[PDB]
Amino acid sequence: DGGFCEVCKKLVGYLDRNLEKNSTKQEILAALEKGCSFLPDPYQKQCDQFVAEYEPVLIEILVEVMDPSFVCLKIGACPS
Repeated sequence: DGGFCEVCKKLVGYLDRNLEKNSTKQEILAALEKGCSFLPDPYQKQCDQFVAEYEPVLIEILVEVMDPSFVCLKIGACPS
């Protein structure tokens, strides 16, 4: 449905600024589970839900690429 597209891009924007291309999966996981708390409050629970649903594929893609639009597209969050 694309219901998570906008929050996915916001969340990956956070990750981009708090991770390097170098980061381990453990570091990426730690950032993912911190990130929702830094988004504007209206997005918090939606972001938590997004992360829980997509966490495995997010970790696998984020070691390859960190572009918000591209990440969110490839994982299916932005049907586009």
